[PDB]
Amino acid sequence: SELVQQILKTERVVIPMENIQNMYSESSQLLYLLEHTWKDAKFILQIMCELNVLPLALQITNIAGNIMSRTLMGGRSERNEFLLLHAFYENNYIVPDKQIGLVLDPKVGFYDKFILLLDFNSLYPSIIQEFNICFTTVQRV
Amino acid sequence: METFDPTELPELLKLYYRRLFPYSQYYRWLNYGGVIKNYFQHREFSFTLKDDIYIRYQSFNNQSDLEKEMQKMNPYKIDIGAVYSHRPNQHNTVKLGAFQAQEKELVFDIDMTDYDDVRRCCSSADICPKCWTLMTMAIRIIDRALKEDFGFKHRLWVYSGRRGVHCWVCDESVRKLSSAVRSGIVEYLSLVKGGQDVKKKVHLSEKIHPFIRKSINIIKKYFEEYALVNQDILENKESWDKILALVPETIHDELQQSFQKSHNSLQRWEHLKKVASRYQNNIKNDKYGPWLEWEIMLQYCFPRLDINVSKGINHLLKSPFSVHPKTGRISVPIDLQKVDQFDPFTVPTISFICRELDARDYKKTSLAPYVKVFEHFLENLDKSRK
Ligand SMILES: [Zn+2]
Repeated sequence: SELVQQILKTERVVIPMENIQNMYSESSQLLYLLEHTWKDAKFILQIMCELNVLPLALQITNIAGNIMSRTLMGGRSERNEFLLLHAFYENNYIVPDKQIGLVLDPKVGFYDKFILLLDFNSLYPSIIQEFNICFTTVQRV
Repeated sequence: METFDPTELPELLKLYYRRLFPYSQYYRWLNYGGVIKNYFQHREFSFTLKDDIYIRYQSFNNQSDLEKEMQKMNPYKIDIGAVYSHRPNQHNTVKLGAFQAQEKELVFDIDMTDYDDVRRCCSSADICPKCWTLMTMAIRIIDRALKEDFGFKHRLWVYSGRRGVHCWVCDESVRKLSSAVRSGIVEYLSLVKGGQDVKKKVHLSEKIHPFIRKSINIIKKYFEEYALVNQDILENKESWDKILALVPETIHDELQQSFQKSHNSLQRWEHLKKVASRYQNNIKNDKYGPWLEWEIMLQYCFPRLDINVSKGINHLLKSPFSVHPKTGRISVPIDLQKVDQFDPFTVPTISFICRELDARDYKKTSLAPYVKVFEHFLENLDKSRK
């Protein structure tokens, strides 16, 4: 809804139920919903055309090692598990299998001079590498 | 000092492992009556066969299969190793990084190469009675150290056979003290601190430590004899030029003046003492001290310590009565009861003990005497066990 104009930068004409009988009594606006759906799918494609979802997800899966058909569907368990197992079963282990922060009290108050934004992108992989943690490497009990 | 032919060693170990090892007494001396569980099984060994293939992770449950495997392989170098935190021979079962060394018998070693800073009697492979005077005197101080100011009575002493002497003491709990304590005692005994780099190796400060007092009282009974009798270290330019270069200079010419008007090496040190009586170790006060002269004496005969073998829990050392192939000589028990009667040249090699038995048990030759010390320590252990 909002995305219609943020990245895609156009209008989204929408029609609730009580106007559907009006458009039953209408050829211009009914056809208009039709061409509207046309444009809907169009913009839907333009989403991919700009964000490049297809080759992105493709390359990911390529490095991920798991079913892309189950990738788009949404998941973090897959794109971690079916990746790690690649290496872990070059190391002749046996794994289990399937079954069934800190706030800092934001000191509210307007700020006039310039303000900078520090990003800790790549913080957890960073700390994990930095301190060499791995399942085999802790007396965990 | 070395061995001359590895040809005999195969058959020599072949017979030795068979009928020349106190497997009973050894199983005992290690397991310590089995007062502790998983005590022996983790007590580790390291074995070394041809081309010196030394290998960790060696242990057997009790004496029987211990023997059987020892005779199955006949290792040519055998290190006793600390009881690590778990199963040595099955080390890689538990999660990694969880296998370490808990408790180790406290070990000491002293080398003859230690004394090589002034040692001119023989070589790095050859010896003579002169250098062995040190192997007779130094042990006295180190021994009585633990005998009078360390509250222990489980001491055992061996001479390696080529250069070093060993001390594998298994005191009541020191077997189970921290590496910190190891480093501590090491720092304690490390008095004369000198290898081949520093010259004024002993900056002995003003006030003495009564330890050093007893040290001195041992020094003035056993150093000068060897020095001015077995060496007469003031014999030519060479020796005393390795001497006078650690001294203050106000009188440093009078000593050579006495050096090269000589028919002995006594009045030299005598006038040394004399000018020291008129020298001023302390310009301030009237305490003319033996600091420099006795530093000289001691540094010329003092047990040079190792900084990494008497603290670590990884350096493993030989077994009681395990052969040193590269001398023939095997671990010789050494005692105060024997320090007054030892000679390195007469005590036997593996070749010699073999020719001894090549003539039922150790109960016939001088090996039963040699293990009298062993079984004596063991007797003390029996007394150690309540
Ligand atoms: Zn010599």
